[PDB]
Amino acid sequence: AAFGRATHAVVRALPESLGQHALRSAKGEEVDVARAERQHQLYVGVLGSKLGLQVVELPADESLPDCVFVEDVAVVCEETALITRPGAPSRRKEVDMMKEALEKLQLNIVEMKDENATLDGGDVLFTGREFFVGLSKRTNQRGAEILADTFKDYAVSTVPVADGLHLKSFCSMAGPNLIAIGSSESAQKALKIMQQMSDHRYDKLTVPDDIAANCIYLNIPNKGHVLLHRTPEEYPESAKVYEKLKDHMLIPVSMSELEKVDGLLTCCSVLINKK
Ligand SMILES: *c1ccnc(NCC[C@H](N)C(=O)O)c1
Repeated sequence: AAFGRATHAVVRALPESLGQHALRSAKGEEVDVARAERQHQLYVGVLGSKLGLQVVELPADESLPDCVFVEDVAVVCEETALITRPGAPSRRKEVDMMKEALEKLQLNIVEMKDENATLDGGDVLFTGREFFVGLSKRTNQRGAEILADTFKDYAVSTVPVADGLHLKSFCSMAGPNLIAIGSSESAQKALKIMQQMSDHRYDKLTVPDDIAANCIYLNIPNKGHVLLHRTPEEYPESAKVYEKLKDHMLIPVSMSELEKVDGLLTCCSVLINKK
C-alpha cells in the first residue's frame, strides 16, 4: 500500500513502422529499430522478471507507430483507470487495445470522450499525494479538468510546459516525497510553480540532464526502494546523482533509441497496484 507499489505493468511491443513513422519533436539520427526492440525487451524484462510484476504485453500494430508509449493512453490511480484522449489525433486509436486490457484487470474505466479535451499521460505526474498535469501542445485545460473529475480524492494542479515536451520530460517521482527534476531553467521554473500550489513541499533530486530526470520508482515487496534510471553510458553526470540513493536498488535501463522519438522510461509502461 506504500507509494510506488505496483503488481502489474501494461506494455506494448513497438512496431516496425516506428523507426520511420513515429512522431518526433526534432529531426535527428536514424532510429535503429532492432536496437530499440532490444532495449524494449530489456525494459520489459526488468519489470517482469527482475521485479516480479505481472506484465501484460500488448501486441504491436504497424499502423500505430507510437503504440509502444502506453503511458500516454492511460493514467491509473488505485483501482481507477483514466483512458485519455491523446493530443496527437493519429495516436487516439492506441486507446482501444489499452482499454480492453485495463478492464480485464478489472479497473474502473473512465474514457476521456470530450472532443475538446486532450491529455497525454506523459504530462501527468502523480506524487502519491496529488497530481500535477502539464499544459503542453498535447494536454489542454479540459483534459486536466477531466482528470481532476476522475480522481476527486486527489488534488490536481497544472503547470505550463513549453515547446514539444511533456511534463515528465524533465521530472518524475524518484521515491516517497522525492521528485527527480532537471537542472535547466525550464525544469526549475516548472518545479517552482508546482511547489507553490502544493500543501506539501517535496524533497528534490536535481540531475544535470533533464531527460535523465525521467525514472521509474517502484516499491517491491521484500526489496523496498527500486529505481530504474538511464545508464552511465547515456547520462553519466545524472547517473552519478542517482548513485547517491544508498537505500535504493538502482537499475540502469537504456533507452537511447526510443529517446530519438521522445520516448522515456516512464512512457513505456502503465503501472498498476492490484491488491
Ligand atoms: C514519454 C515522455 C514524454 N513524452 C512521451 N511521448 C511519446 C513520444 C511520441 N513519439 C509522441 O507521441 O510524440 C513519452
